[PDB]
Amino acid sequence: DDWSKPLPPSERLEQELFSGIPVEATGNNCPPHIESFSDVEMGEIIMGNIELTRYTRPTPVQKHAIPIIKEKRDLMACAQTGSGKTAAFLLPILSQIYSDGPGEALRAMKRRKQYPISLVLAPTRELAVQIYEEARKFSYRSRVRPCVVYGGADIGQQIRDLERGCHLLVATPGRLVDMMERGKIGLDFCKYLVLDEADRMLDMGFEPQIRRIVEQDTMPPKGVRHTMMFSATFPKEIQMLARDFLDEYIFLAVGRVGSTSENITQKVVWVEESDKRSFLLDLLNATGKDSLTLVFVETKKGADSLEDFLYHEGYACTSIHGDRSQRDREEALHQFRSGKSPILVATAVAARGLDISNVKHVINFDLPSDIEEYVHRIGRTGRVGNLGLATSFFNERNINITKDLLDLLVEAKQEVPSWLENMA
Ligand SMILES: Nc1ncnc2c1ncn2[C@@H]1O[C@H](COP(=O)(O)OP(=O)(O)NP(=O)(O)O)[C@@H](O)[C@H]1O
Repeated sequence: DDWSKPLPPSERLEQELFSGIPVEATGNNCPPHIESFSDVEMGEIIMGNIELTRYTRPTPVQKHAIPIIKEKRDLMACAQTGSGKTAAFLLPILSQIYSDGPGEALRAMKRRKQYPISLVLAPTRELAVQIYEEARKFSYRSRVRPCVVYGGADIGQQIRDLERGCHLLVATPGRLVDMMERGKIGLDFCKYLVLDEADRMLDMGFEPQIRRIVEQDTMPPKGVRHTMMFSATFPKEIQMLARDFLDEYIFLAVGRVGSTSENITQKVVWVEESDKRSFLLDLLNATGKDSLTLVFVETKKGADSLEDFLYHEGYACTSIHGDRSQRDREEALHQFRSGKSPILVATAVAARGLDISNVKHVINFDLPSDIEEYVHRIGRTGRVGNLGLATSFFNERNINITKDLLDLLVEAKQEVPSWLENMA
Protein backbone atom coordinates (compact mmCIF):
# COMPACT_ATOMS: atom_id res chain seq x y z
CA ASP A 1 0.00 0.00 0.00
CA ASP A 2 1.08 3.58 0.72
CA TRP A 3 3.34 4.75 3.55
CA SER A 4 2.80 8.51 3.47
CA LYS A 5 -0.90 8.49 4.31
CA PRO A 6 -1.62 8.36 8.05
CA LEU A 7 -3.69 5.69 9.49
CA PRO A 8 -6.82 6.19 11.54
CA PRO A 9 -5.81 7.63 14.94
CA SER A 10 -6.23 5.81 18.20
CA GLU A 11 -6.99 7.92 21.27
CA ARG A 12 -6.06 5.06 23.56
CA LEU A 13 -2.63 5.34 21.98
CA GLU A 14 -1.94 9.10 22.00
CA GLN A 15 -2.52 9.36 25.72
CA GLU A 16 0.10 6.64 26.16
CA LEU A 17 2.85 8.00 23.91
CA PHE A 18 2.21 11.69 24.42
CA SER A 19 2.10 12.65 28.10
CA GLY A 20 1.72 16.43 27.80
CA ILE A 21 26.11 28.25 20.90
CA PRO A 22 28.56 27.38 18.10
CA VAL A 23 28.33 24.49 15.63
CA GLU A 24 31.13 23.07 13.48
CA ALA A 25 30.70 21.22 10.16
CA THR A 26 33.53 19.56 8.23
CA GLY A 27 33.32 18.11 4.72
CA ASN A 28 32.35 18.49 1.07
CA ASN A 29 28.96 19.86 -0.04
CA CYS A 30 27.45 19.92 3.46
CA PRO A 31 23.87 21.05 2.78
CA PRO A 32 22.98 24.25 4.65
CA HIS A 33 21.48 23.94 8.11
CA ILE A 34 17.91 24.71 9.13
CA GLU A 35 15.35 27.22 10.51
CA SER A 36 12.50 24.92 11.84
CA PHE A 37 11.03 21.57 11.11
CA SER A 38 9.09 23.27 8.35
CA ASP A 39 11.92 23.65 5.58
CA VAL A 40 12.15 20.15 4.44
CA GLU A 41 8.91 18.60 3.71
CA MET A 42 9.29 15.74 6.17
CA GLY A 43 5.70 14.79 5.55
CA GLU A 44 2.49 14.86 7.52
CA ILE A 45 3.07 11.80 9.76
CA ILE A 46 6.23 13.42 11.08
CA MET A 47 5.01 16.97 11.88
CA GLY A 48 1.65 15.52 12.75
CA ASN A 49 3.60 13.69 15.42
CA ILE A 50 6.05 16.58 15.88
CA GLU A 51 3.26 18.76 17.23
CA LEU A 52 1.99 15.87 19.29
CA THR A 53 5.44 15.35 20.82
CA ARG A 54 5.81 18.91 22.30
CA TYR A 55 8.86 19.69 20.09
CA THR A 56 8.81 23.40 19.16
CA ARG A 57 12.20 24.18 17.61
CA PRO A 58 14.65 21.38 16.70
CA THR A 59 17.86 21.29 18.80
CA PRO A 60 21.26 22.70 17.72
CA VAL A 61 22.28 19.13 16.95
CA GLN A 62 18.88 18.25 15.48
CA LYS A 63 19.29 21.15 13.14
CA HIS A 64 22.64 20.58 11.60
CA ALA A 65 21.96 16.82 11.73
CA ILE A 66 18.41 16.39 10.37
CA PRO A 67 19.10 18.14 7.01
CA ILE A 68 22.38 16.34 6.45
CA ILE A 69 20.60 13.01 7.03
CA LYS A 70 17.61 13.89 4.86
CA GLU A 71 20.08 14.69 2.07
CA LYS A 72 21.37 11.10 2.01
CA ARG A 73 24.76 11.95 3.53
CA ASP A 74 26.61 9.99 6.23
CA LEU A 75 27.67 11.92 9.35
CA MET A 76 29.70 11.72 12.53
CA ALA A 77 28.26 13.86 15.28
CA CYS A 78 29.55 14.87 18.68
CA ALA A 79 27.20 16.23 21.33
CA GLN A 80 26.78 16.07 25.10
CA THR A 81 23.78 14.38 26.33
CA GLY A 82 20.42 16.00 26.68
CA SER A 83 21.23 17.55 23.29
CA GLY A 84 18.37 15.82 21.46
CA LYS A 85 20.55 13.57 19.35
CA THR A 86 17.94 10.79 19.36
CA ALA A 87 15.28 12.70 17.43
CA ALA A 88 18.08 14.08 15.25
CA PHE A 89 18.33 10.80 13.36
CA LEU A 90 14.93 9.28 14.07
CA LEU A 91 12.99 12.14 12.49
CA PRO A 92 14.66 12.27 9.08
CA ILE A 93 15.22 8.50 8.79
CA LEU A 94 11.58 7.72 9.48
CA SER A 95 10.57 10.56 7.19
CA GLN A 96 12.46 8.93 4.30
CA ILE A 97 11.06 5.49 5.06
CA TYR A 98 7.55 6.98 4.87
CA SER A 99 8.17 8.62 1.49
CA ASP A 100 10.19 5.91 -0.25
CA GLY A 101 7.94 3.11 1.02
CA PRO A 102 8.93 -0.27 2.44
CA GLY A 103 10.91 -1.01 -0.70
CA GLU A 104 10.53 -3.50 -3.50
CA ALA A 105 12.38 -6.25 -1.64
CA LEU A 106 10.19 -6.36 1.48
CA ARG A 107 7.07 -5.85 -0.65
CA ALA A 108 8.02 -8.82 -2.82
CA MET A 109 7.71 -10.93 0.34
CA LYS A 110 4.64 -9.46 2.05
CA ARG A 111 6.50 -13.78 9.39
CA ARG A 112 9.41 -15.33 11.35
CA LYS A 113 12.81 -14.07 10.09
CA GLN A 114 12.67 -10.28 9.89
CA TYR A 115 14.60 -7.79 7.77
CA PRO A 116 14.71 -4.36 9.39
CA ILE A 117 14.88 -1.32 7.12
CA SER A 118 16.87 0.51 9.80
CA LEU A 119 19.19 -0.69 12.55
CA VAL A 120 20.01 1.45 15.60
CA LEU A 121 22.77 0.15 17.88
CA ALA A 122 22.76 1.37 21.46
CA PRO A 123 25.10 0.68 24.39
CA THR A 124 22.61 -0.05 27.16
CA ARG A 125 19.08 -1.17 27.95
CA GLU A 126 18.24 2.31 29.28
CA LEU A 127 19.32 4.16 26.14
CA ALA A 128 17.89 1.44 23.88
CA VAL A 129 14.50 1.76 25.56
CA GLN A 130 14.76 5.54 25.33
CA ILE A 131 15.37 5.45 21.58
CA TYR A 132 12.62 2.89 21.23
CA GLU A 133 10.06 4.98 23.11
CA GLU A 134 10.63 8.01 20.93
CA ALA A 135 10.60 5.80 17.85
CA ARG A 136 7.03 4.88 18.83
CA LYS A 137 6.15 8.58 19.15
CA PHE A 138 7.31 9.29 15.63
CA SER A 139 5.96 6.10 14.09
CA TYR A 140 2.49 6.62 15.54
CA ARG A 141 -0.12 6.55 12.76
CA SER A 142 2.43 4.95 10.43
CA ARG A 143 2.84 1.37 9.22
CA VAL A 144 6.41 1.32 10.52
CA ARG A 145 6.64 -0.98 13.52
CA PRO A 146 9.68 -0.53 15.77
CA CYS A 147 11.16 -3.10 18.16
CA VAL A 148 13.83 -3.08 20.83
CA VAL A 149 16.03 -5.92 22.08
CA TYR A 150 18.75 -5.91 24.75
CA GLY A 151 20.80 -8.22 26.94
CA GLY A 152 20.08 -8.96 30.59
CA ALA A 153 16.50 -9.95 29.75
CA ASP A 154 14.49 -12.94 28.52
CA ILE A 155 15.21 -13.51 24.85
CA GLY A 156 12.02 -15.53 24.31
CA GLN A 157 9.60 -12.54 24.51
CA GLN A 158 11.98 -10.52 22.41
CA ILE A 159 12.06 -13.18 19.71
CA ARG A 160 8.29 -13.27 19.72
CA ASP A 161 8.07 -9.48 19.67
CA LEU A 162 10.25 -9.58 16.57
CA GLU A 163 8.08 -12.10 14.78
CA ARG A 164 5.15 -9.69 15.01
CA GLY A 165 6.92 -7.49 12.45
CA CYS A 166 9.96 -5.26 12.64
CA HIS A 167 10.95 -2.42 10.33
CA LEU A 168 13.05 -0.39 12.74
CA LEU A 169 15.21 -2.27 15.20
CA VAL A 170 16.91 -0.84 18.27
CA ALA A 171 19.48 -3.21 19.79
CA THR A 172 22.43 -3.74 22.06
CA PRO A 173 25.15 -5.41 19.94
CA GLY A 174 25.45 -8.61 21.99
CA ARG A 175 21.75 -9.38 21.77
CA LEU A 176 21.51 -8.55 18.05
CA VAL A 177 24.32 -10.98 17.31
CA ASP A 178 22.36 -13.53 19.33
CA MET A 179 19.26 -12.93 17.18
CA MET A 180 21.19 -13.23 13.92
CA GLU A 181 22.81 -16.52 14.92
CA ARG A 182 19.29 -17.75 15.81
CA GLY A 183 18.04 -16.83 12.38
CA LYS A 184 15.61 -14.21 13.66
CA ILE A 185 17.12 -11.10 12.05
CA GLY A 186 18.62 -10.44 8.66
CA LEU A 187 20.40 -7.27 7.64
CA ASP A 188 20.16 -7.79 3.85
CA PHE A 189 17.78 -4.89 3.33
CA CYS A 190 18.87 -2.59 6.12
CA LYS A 191 19.23 0.84 4.50
CA TYR A 192 19.91 3.06 7.56
CA LEU A 193 22.47 2.27 10.27
CA VAL A 194 22.96 4.24 13.46
CA LEU A 195 25.57 3.89 16.16
CA ASP A 196 24.28 5.92 19.12
CA GLU A 197 26.81 6.58 21.90
CA ALA A 198 29.58 4.86 19.90
CA ASP A 199 32.44 5.67 22.29
CA ARG A 200 30.65 3.96 25.17
CA MET A 201 29.87 0.85 23.11
CA LEU A 202 33.60 0.57 22.56
CA ASP A 203 34.32 1.14 26.27
CA MET A 204 32.18 -1.86 27.20
CA GLY A 205 34.01 -3.91 24.57
CA PHE A 206 31.30 -4.26 21.92
CA GLU A 207 33.72 -3.68 19.04
CA PRO A 208 34.01 -7.32 17.98
CA GLN A 209 30.23 -7.59 17.97
CA ILE A 210 29.77 -4.34 16.14
CA ARG A 211 32.27 -5.42 13.52
CA ARG A 212 30.43 -8.72 13.23
CA ILE A 213 27.14 -6.94 12.62
CA VAL A 214 28.34 -4.33 10.15
CA GLU A 215 31.34 -5.78 8.30
CA GLN A 216 31.11 -9.54 8.58
CA ASP A 217 27.54 -10.20 7.54
CA THR A 218 24.92 -9.50 4.90
CA MET A 219 24.68 -5.80 5.64
CA PRO A 220 24.88 -3.48 2.60
CA PRO A 221 28.29 -1.80 2.34
CA LYS A 222 28.89 1.94 2.85
CA GLY A 223 27.72 4.09 -0.04
CA VAL A 224 24.69 1.82 -0.44
CA ARG A 225 23.43 2.04 3.13
CA HIS A 226 23.18 5.35 5.00
CA THR A 227 25.35 5.34 8.14
CA MET A 228 25.38 7.65 11.18
CA MET A 229 27.49 7.68 14.35
CA PHE A 230 26.84 9.76 17.47
CA SER A 231 29.56 10.05 20.05
CA ALA A 232 30.22 12.28 23.04
CA THR A 233 34.01 11.89 22.89
CA PHE A 234 36.03 11.39 19.71
CA PRO A 235 39.00 9.06 20.52
CA LYS A 236 41.31 7.72 17.80
CA GLU A 237 39.61 4.32 17.86
CA ILE A 238 36.35 6.12 17.09
CA GLN A 239 37.73 8.13 14.13
CA MET A 240 39.10 4.84 12.80
CA LEU A 241 35.64 3.36 13.22
CA ALA A 242 34.17 6.32 11.36
CA ARG A 243 36.89 5.82 8.75
CA ASP A 244 35.78 2.23 8.25
CA PHE A 245 31.97 2.58 8.56
CA LEU A 246 31.28 6.04 7.08
CA ASP A 247 31.30 7.27 3.49
CA GLU A 248 32.40 10.82 2.58
CA TYR A 249 30.68 12.27 5.61
CA ILE A 250 30.11 15.52 7.49
CA PHE A 251 31.59 16.03 10.96
CA LEU A 252 29.50 17.76 13.64
CA ALA A 253 30.39 19.14 17.03
CA VAL A 254 28.15 21.48 19.03
CA GLY A 255 30.18 21.89 22.22
CA ARG A 256 33.82 21.17 21.45
CA VAL A 257 34.72 17.51 21.77
CA GLY A 258 36.80 16.48 24.75
CA SER A 259 39.11 13.62 23.78
CA THR A 260 37.69 11.58 26.67
CA SER A 261 35.72 11.84 29.89
CA GLU A 262 34.90 15.40 30.91
CA ASN A 263 32.59 14.13 33.63
CA ILE A 264 35.01 12.00 35.56
CA THR A 265 37.45 12.95 38.27
CA GLN A 266 40.66 11.01 37.94
CA LYS A 267 42.91 10.14 40.84
CA VAL A 268 46.11 8.14 40.73
CA VAL A 269 47.78 7.01 43.96
CA TRP A 270 51.00 5.08 44.57
CA VAL A 271 50.04 1.84 46.37
CA GLU A 272 52.29 -1.22 46.80
CA GLU A 273 50.52 -4.58 46.32
CA SER A 274 50.94 -5.23 50.04
CA ASP A 275 48.97 -2.08 50.83
CA LYS A 276 46.19 -2.25 48.24
CA ARG A 277 43.73 -4.09 50.48
CA SER A 278 44.04 -1.59 53.36
CA PHE A 279 43.94 1.32 50.91
CA LEU A 280 40.76 -0.07 49.36
CA LEU A 281 39.13 -0.30 52.78
CA ASP A 282 39.81 3.37 53.33
CA LEU A 283 38.37 4.24 49.92
CA LEU A 284 35.19 2.35 50.61
CA ASN A 285 34.71 3.84 54.10
CA ALA A 286 34.52 7.32 52.53
CA THR A 287 31.96 6.17 49.97
CA GLY A 288 28.46 7.57 50.21
CA LYS A 289 27.17 4.20 51.35
CA ASP A 290 24.35 4.21 48.81
CA SER A 291 26.70 4.94 45.82
CA LEU A 292 27.63 2.05 43.53
CA THR A 293 31.28 1.05 43.22
CA LEU A 294 33.09 -0.96 40.55
CA VAL A 295 36.45 -2.55 41.31
CA PHE A 296 38.63 -3.82 38.45
CA VAL A 297 41.26 -6.51 39.07
CA GLU A 298 43.62 -8.36 36.74
CA THR A 299 43.02 -12.11 37.20
CA LYS A 300 40.05 -14.27 38.23
CA LYS A 301 42.05 -15.70 41.10
CA GLY A 302 42.50 -12.10 42.22
CA ALA A 303 38.80 -11.26 41.78
CA ASP A 304 37.57 -14.13 43.90
CA SER A 305 40.21 -13.47 46.56
CA LEU A 306 39.45 -9.74 46.89
CA GLU A 307 35.71 -10.28 46.91
CA ASP A 308 36.16 -12.92 49.56
CA PHE A 309 38.24 -10.47 51.55
CA LEU A 310 35.63 -7.73 51.23
CA TYR A 311 32.70 -9.91 52.22
CA HIS A 312 34.34 -10.96 55.50
CA GLU A 313 35.17 -7.42 56.54
CA GLY A 314 31.42 -7.04 56.19
CA TYR A 315 30.81 -5.27 52.91
CA ALA A 316 27.85 -5.92 50.66
CA CYS A 317 29.80 -7.04 47.60
CA THR A 318 29.45 -9.40 44.69
CA SER A 319 31.84 -10.70 42.05
CA ILE A 320 31.54 -11.35 38.37
CA HIS A 321 34.00 -13.87 37.30
CA GLY A 322 34.47 -17.10 35.35
CA ASP A 323 35.66 -19.48 37.87
CA ARG A 324 32.13 -18.26 38.67
CA SER A 325 29.29 -20.14 37.05
CA GLN A 326 27.85 -18.51 34.02
CA ARG A 327 24.28 -17.92 35.61
CA ASP A 328 25.38 -16.41 38.67
CA ARG A 329 25.29 -14.16 35.44
CA GLU A 330 23.09 -11.07 36.00
CA GLU A 331 22.41 -12.38 39.51
CA ALA A 332 25.59 -10.52 40.42
CA LEU A 333 24.63 -7.75 37.96
CA HIS A 334 21.06 -7.70 39.18
CA GLN A 335 22.18 -7.35 42.78
CA PHE A 336 24.34 -4.43 41.67
CA ARG A 337 21.72 -1.90 40.50
CA SER A 338 19.51 -3.18 43.29
CA GLY A 339 21.87 -1.64 45.84
CA LYS A 340 21.84 -5.02 47.57
CA SER A 341 25.55 -5.24 46.79
CA PRO A 342 26.94 -1.77 45.89
CA ILE A 343 30.45 -3.21 45.42
CA LEU A 344 31.18 -5.34 42.37
CA VAL A 345 34.61 -6.89 41.93
CA ALA A 346 35.37 -7.89 38.34
CA THR A 347 37.96 -8.55 35.66
CA ALA A 348 37.73 -6.38 32.55
CA VAL A 349 37.32 -9.44 30.31
CA ALA A 350 34.46 -10.76 32.45
CA ALA A 351 32.68 -7.42 32.20
CA ARG A 352 32.79 -7.25 28.40
CA GLY A 353 29.37 -6.49 26.98
CA LEU A 354 27.75 -6.36 30.40
CA ASP A 355 25.46 -3.40 31.08
CA ILE A 356 26.89 -2.53 34.48
CA SER A 357 24.80 0.58 35.03
CA ASN A 358 24.80 3.57 37.40
CA VAL A 359 28.37 3.08 38.74
CA LYS A 360 29.53 6.19 40.62
CA HIS A 361 33.00 5.03 41.68
CA VAL A 362 35.36 3.06 39.48
CA ILE A 363 38.44 1.73 41.23
CA ASN A 364 41.36 0.31 39.32
CA PHE A 365 42.75 -1.98 42.01
CA ASP A 366 45.06 -3.16 39.24
CA LEU A 367 45.96 -1.08 36.25
CA PRO A 368 45.92 -2.60 32.77
CA SER A 369 49.00 -2.69 30.54
CA ASP A 370 47.81 -0.18 27.93
CA ILE A 371 46.19 3.25 28.17
CA GLU A 372 43.35 2.27 25.79
CA GLU A 373 42.00 -0.29 28.24
CA TYR A 374 42.34 2.33 31.00
CA VAL A 375 40.10 4.64 28.97
CA HIS A 376 37.69 1.69 28.57
CA ARG A 377 37.48 0.98 32.30
CA ILE A 378 36.99 4.52 33.64
CA GLY A 379 34.42 4.77 30.85
CA ARG A 380 32.13 2.75 33.12
CA THR A 381 31.27 5.87 35.08
CA GLY A 382 27.55 6.45 34.60
CA ARG A 383 25.67 9.62 34.05
CA VAL A 384 26.63 12.64 32.17
CA GLY A 385 24.75 15.09 34.33
CA ASN A 386 26.64 14.06 37.47
CA LEU A 387 30.38 14.09 38.02
CA GLY A 388 31.87 10.61 38.40
CA LEU A 389 35.06 9.29 40.05
CA ALA A 390 37.93 7.04 38.99
CA THR A 391 40.60 6.05 41.48
CA SER A 392 43.62 4.06 40.29
CA PHE A 393 46.19 2.20 42.37
CA PHE A 394 49.62 2.49 40.74
CA ASN A 395 53.04 1.02 41.52
CA GLU A 396 56.20 -0.38 39.90
CA ARG A 397 54.22 -2.99 37.97
CA ASN A 398 52.72 -0.18 35.96
CA ILE A 399 55.83 1.75 34.89
CA ASN A 400 55.20 1.11 31.17
CA ILE A 401 52.07 3.29 31.15
CA THR A 402 53.30 6.41 33.01
CA LYS A 403 53.72 8.67 29.99
CA ASP A 404 50.43 7.63 28.43
CA LEU A 405 48.72 8.05 31.80
CA LEU A 406 50.42 11.41 32.35
CA ASP A 407 49.45 12.69 28.91
CA LEU A 408 45.90 11.53 29.38
CA LEU A 409 45.64 13.25 32.76
CA VAL A 410 47.07 16.48 31.37
CA GLU A 411 44.69 16.44 28.37
CA ALA A 412 41.81 15.56 30.69
CA LYS A 413 42.76 18.49 32.95
CA GLN A 414 43.18 16.28 36.03
CA GLU A 415 45.44 16.52 39.04
CA VAL A 416 48.82 15.07 38.19
CA PRO A 417 50.65 13.34 41.05
CA SER A 418 53.98 15.17 41.24
CA TRP A 419 55.83 11.84 41.28
CA LEU A 420 54.31 10.66 38.01
CA GLU A 421 56.33 13.07 35.89
CA ASN A 422 59.49 11.98 37.68
CA MET A 423 58.71 8.40 36.63
CA ALA A 424 58.75 9.55 32.99
N1 LIG B 1 13.46 19.86 19.58
C1 LIG B 1 13.22 19.54 20.86
N2 LIG B 1 12.53 20.43 21.62
C2 LIG B 1 12.29 20.12 22.90
N3 LIG B 1 12.63 19.02 23.58
C3 LIG B 1 13.31 18.17 22.80
C4 LIG B 1 13.63 18.34 21.47
N4 LIG B 1 14.33 17.25 20.98
C5 LIG B 1 14.41 16.45 22.02
N5 LIG B 1 13.82 16.93 23.15
C6 LIG B 1 13.74 16.27 24.44
O1 LIG B 1 15.01 16.31 25.05
C7 LIG B 1 15.14 15.19 25.96
C8 LIG B 1 16.50 14.57 25.82
O2 LIG B 1 16.80 14.41 24.41
P1 LIG B 1 16.88 12.98 23.73
O3 LIG B 1 15.85 12.83 22.60
O4 LIG B 1 16.83 11.98 24.82
O5 LIG B 1 18.28 12.93 22.99
P2 LIG B 1 19.60 12.98 23.83
O6 LIG B 1 19.28 13.25 25.26
O7 LIG B 1 20.50 14.11 23.26
N6 LIG B 1 20.41 11.52 23.71
P3 LIG B 1 20.84 10.98 25.25
O8 LIG B 1 21.50 12.21 25.93
O9 LIG B 1 21.89 9.80 25.17
O10 LIG B 1 19.64 10.60 26.06
C9 LIG B 1 13.96 14.26 25.68
O11 LIG B 1 13.00 14.31 26.72
C10 LIG B 1 13.39 14.79 24.35
O12 LIG B 1 11.98 14.61 24.24
